[PDB]
Amino acid sequence: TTPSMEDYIEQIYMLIEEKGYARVSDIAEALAVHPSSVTKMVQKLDKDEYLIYEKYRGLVLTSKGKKIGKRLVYRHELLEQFLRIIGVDEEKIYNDVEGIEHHLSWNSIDRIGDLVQYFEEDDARKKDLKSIQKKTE
Amino acid sequence: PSMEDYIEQIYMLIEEKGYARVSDIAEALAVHPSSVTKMVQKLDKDEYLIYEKYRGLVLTSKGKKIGKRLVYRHELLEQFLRIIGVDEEKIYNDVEGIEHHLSWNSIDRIGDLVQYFEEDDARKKDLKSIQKK
Ligand SMILES: [Mn+2]
Ligand SMILES: [Mn+2]
Ligand SMILES: [Mn+2]
Ligand SMILES: [Mn+2]
Repeated sequence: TTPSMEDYIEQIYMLIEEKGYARVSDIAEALAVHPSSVTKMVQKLDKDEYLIYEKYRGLVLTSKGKKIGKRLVYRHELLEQFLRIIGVDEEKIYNDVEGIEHHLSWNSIDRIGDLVQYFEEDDARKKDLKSIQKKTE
Repeated sequence: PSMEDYIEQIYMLIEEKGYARVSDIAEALAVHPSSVTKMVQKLDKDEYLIYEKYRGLVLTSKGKKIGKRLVYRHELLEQFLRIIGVDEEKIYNDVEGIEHHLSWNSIDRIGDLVQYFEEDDARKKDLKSIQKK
């Protein structure tokens, strides 16, 4: 799976979890691309069996597509929580996550997963971390 | 991203051999020499380095400033992933991939994280605990 493919899958998954479906035009708007670019990537996803570009129903995900989408949306959310927890400006989080989510091994993602749990488990740890952020003196 | 990789490698080559040859850059980044030459022309125009008559490529004060920074970012990210327990064999490839898509704000916060764990070994142990759980 290429990085741009992961973005589409992430996007289609979220659209269905919200509107209950995913239209080519909704995808092009969300990723800010021309519908032809979308249609092209869709056929590839259809051939790789992540979804079906069916008639009447439209864009439907296969078990394989729901499995991957679920993991990709989870990956994105975990990375956001991660940056948020260590004190990154909120306005800079989405852009950083969108860029790095694709270049991280599941191994790293799981380790980031334990770190997040590490800080959520004891608030006293967050305070210690934030205190070190004031050691810039 | 790719332009940053170049600046990153060039800096390291000079901090090692004391200079950087086109051939050495092509090999480090596993690319064709014709491809490296094209990038060198751009970096030169942008005033990061300079092709000197008989000295190969030399970095300007700007190139040195940027390069030192990119090597630091790379090393910091490596220690970070190592500290939280990532398989050492998978560290280099992840850092190479993510280093270009991280704001300095993010880098600075990660630097504080590494420092957090470094000042108390008890913390690394608690983190290692959750891993087993
Ligand atoms: Mn993305
Ligand atoms: Mn994402
Ligand atoms: Mn890189
Ligand atoms: Mn690097």
